[PDB]
Amino acid sequence: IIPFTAQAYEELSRQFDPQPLAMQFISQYSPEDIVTAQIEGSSGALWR
Amino acid sequence: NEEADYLGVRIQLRREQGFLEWWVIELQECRTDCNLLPMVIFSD
Amino acid sequence: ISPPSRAQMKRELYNGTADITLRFTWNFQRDLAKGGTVEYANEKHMLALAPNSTARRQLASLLEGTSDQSVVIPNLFPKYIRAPNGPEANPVKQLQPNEEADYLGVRIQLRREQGFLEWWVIELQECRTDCNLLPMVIFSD
Repeated sequence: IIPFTAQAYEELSRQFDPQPLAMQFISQYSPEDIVTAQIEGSSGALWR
Repeated sequence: NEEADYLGVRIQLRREQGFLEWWVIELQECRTDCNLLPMVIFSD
Repeated sequence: ISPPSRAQMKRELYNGTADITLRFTWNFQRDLAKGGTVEYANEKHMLALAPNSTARRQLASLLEGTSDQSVVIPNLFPKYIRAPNGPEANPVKQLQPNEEADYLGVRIQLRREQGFLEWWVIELQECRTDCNLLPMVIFSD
């Protein structure tokens, strides 16, 4: 999990800047707020 | 769409009998997201 | 774990220069009938696994194929824990002065007895009956 930095936050906000409310969500949430969901995908845990 | 604008996800059961049923969560465009899917959580 | 994860986990212990997060979470779920807001008192006692250390080289061979490697985890089993009704399994300091080096010498043994039948016994550096029943203590509040 990566706590998004100020620069990272700017990136996300700019990605969704065209949509006002999309950018709003990101921008309103404080920097080091938006966290990165780097969920693991590899397995080994068998299907049961 | 938030159901059609999330992120294209794929699944791959890896039953390599040696069934050794594993389960990798890939992406429709898996680059390194078969082992590390990078989404985001706008936290509050 | 699997070829995209266990073979990678293997590799880490084999070579891969990384520090496996050995979070020894000591969750202590109590009750709520006698009180205990966040009864579950938990603390992830992490042991960053130094790339190919003595412990990780034992783990290399453990995950290679053999099941006879006593992985030395430097004193990391809290034998005295001042846990309260909050969510923290903080061990008593002074009870265990180093409290990371004064916990209790813990060992690990993967028992892959192909018949890989990968089991996992938590032994002790001085395992008498603590390979099946590790006796620590929780100073409860």
